[PDB]
Amino acid sequence: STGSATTTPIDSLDDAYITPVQIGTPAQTLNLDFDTGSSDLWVFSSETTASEVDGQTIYTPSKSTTAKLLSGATWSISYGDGSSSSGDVYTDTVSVGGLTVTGQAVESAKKVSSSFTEDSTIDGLLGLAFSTLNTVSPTQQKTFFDNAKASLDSPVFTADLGYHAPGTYNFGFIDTTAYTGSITYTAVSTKQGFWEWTSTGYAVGSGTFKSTSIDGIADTGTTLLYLPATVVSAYWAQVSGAKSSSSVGGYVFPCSATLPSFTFGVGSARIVIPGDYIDFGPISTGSSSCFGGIQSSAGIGINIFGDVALKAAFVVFNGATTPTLGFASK
Ligand SMILES: Cc1nc(N)sc1Cc1ccc(C#N)cc1
Repeated sequence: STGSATTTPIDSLDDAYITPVQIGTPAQTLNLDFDTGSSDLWVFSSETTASEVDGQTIYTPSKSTTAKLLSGATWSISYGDGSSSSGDVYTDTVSVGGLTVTGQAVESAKKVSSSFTEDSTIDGLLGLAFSTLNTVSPTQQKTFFDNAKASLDSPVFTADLGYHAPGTYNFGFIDTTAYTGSITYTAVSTKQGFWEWTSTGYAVGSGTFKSTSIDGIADTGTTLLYLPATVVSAYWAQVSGAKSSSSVGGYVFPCSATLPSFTFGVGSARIVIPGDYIDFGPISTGSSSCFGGIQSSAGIGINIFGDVALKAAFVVFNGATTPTLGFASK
């Protein structure tokens, strides 16, 4: 089997991407944030504290004839931005782009933190990291991909995120028309439960490539590109007037600047992030100071190839017995 679904930026900055997901019988379609950095499929629901729902579409398990409460199971997750959610667990039928899993754990939120409430465009998350990170207790549950994988034509999914544009998540096949050149595959460590890999280095604009190992994670659920302080300093030094602002929480730059590209290495291959992908717009409405899309990972303890990087590539998440990651230009 295969599935294919369009993924859409939630806003004009590409802060996150939503993909429609059918849950239950009859289907309840929710727009979920596919997150290769976590491993829980959780949704706003009829059980979510009413004051914490503000415009999201909710899953109502009592209206799904295939929903079954998973006895005694709860979940609770925290994300790197300080946000969180928690609740109970149903199993139900879940379909993405024509690919159907029965018995998928659907984590129904009883509580969500303010950032989720305040974002009406995201109805929940669909985790695509390794199932070892799933938070359901006392019996950990499998991700949608893990449940689907044996049925897929090939045990893979691909992320083709758009810059200010629609994109695609495919399951079970590689669309060879969706990229240029070849896909370069690189080794993955699952030791932290992530799609963790080692980039071979970077370049800033038209500058010389610096060969250096940068271990980080391919994370569709993180907006920005978080890299070591030395690398990030080298990037922003090429932007006149850019500064690291303690009050804002990272590098900012004059909105009138033209940003250089940023290149990262995948083996001998190179993925070029155009400068405008690094512009996250005014720090507050009407400001002429803009937020940068490349930020230091020093405070977070891991490098993160988030959407800024991934949307410059066609990315293969290869879930073969030994997982690998593939990157192609597009
Ligand atoms: C921080 C984080 N990192 C992940 N890999 S998920 C996640 C939680 C999250 C989900 C949606 C949005 C938006 N808009 C922002 C943060």
